Amino acid sequence: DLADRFAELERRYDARLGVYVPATGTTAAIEYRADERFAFCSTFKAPLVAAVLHQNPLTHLDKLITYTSDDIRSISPVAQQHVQTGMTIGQLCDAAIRYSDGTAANLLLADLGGPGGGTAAFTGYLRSLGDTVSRLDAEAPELNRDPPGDERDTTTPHAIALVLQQLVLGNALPPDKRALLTDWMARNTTGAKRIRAGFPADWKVIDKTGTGDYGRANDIAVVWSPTGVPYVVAVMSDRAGGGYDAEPREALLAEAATCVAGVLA
Ligand SMILES: *C(=O)[C@@H](NC(=O)Cc1cccs1)[C@@H]1NC(C(=O)O)=C(COC(C)=O)CS1
Repeated sequence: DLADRFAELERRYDARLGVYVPATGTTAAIEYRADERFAFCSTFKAPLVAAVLHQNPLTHLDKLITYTSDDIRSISPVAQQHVQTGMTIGQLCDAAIRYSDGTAANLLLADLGGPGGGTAAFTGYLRSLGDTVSRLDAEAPELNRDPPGDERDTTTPHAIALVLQQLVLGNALPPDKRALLTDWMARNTTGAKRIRAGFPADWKVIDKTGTGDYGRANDIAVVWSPTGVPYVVAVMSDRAGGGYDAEPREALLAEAATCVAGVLA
């Protein structure tokens, strides 16, 4: 029984686990704690890039953005290396998705603009996709740090799955922008030990991870069966019982995804 298996994983990892897979053709929705709030962590970067793409002509990707020492405030694998030269919006989108680059995400929030350094416009973009649940209140690093239970900077597995479904599978974006987002997620470098680890090699996986304090580890993905049937998979987790410095545990997400893949095969 799937709920029993997820509960077992919670005990194993001293964790809270949330899972959502939207209903399809012939599969019922898979849901476990799916309407409970979990921190976005870096998973917000996927709809953030969608927001920036949606808001601008495609060639806005070629605009150079400059930034300085005091902008580097978080893990930023790419932005730290290009600080002397600047990065185009396209490079920033690439880095935010594929390297979960915090500086890139903050610069993209600022590009979107408006109150809260772009966080209000980001939330407004989610509202436009019918998500009345999620909220972004802070940028990097702060957004990963809210105490367990705090609603700031949270989504739910259910809400983020429906958002990702519209972005990648639905018509939230025009085909050209949809393809840019899909390809960046397809080329993600940070997700090998999460949802990807739970699906057989002949299934395509594209994803965006998130990791935070209190043992937070998330992954949102679109997967395609060997025959081209797509599913959206959102797995979120925290280990609040270990306090702020609790280790995130990717293996929890890999096991949860393995359980999901078993049902979807
Ligand atoms: C987004 O989740 C962001 N997280 C943080 O900046 C907070 C943390 C820093 C170290 C551990 S949590 C970036 N994204 C990811 C990710 O998986 O998407 C990170 C993953 O790190 C580990 C550990 O697996 C950290 S940086």
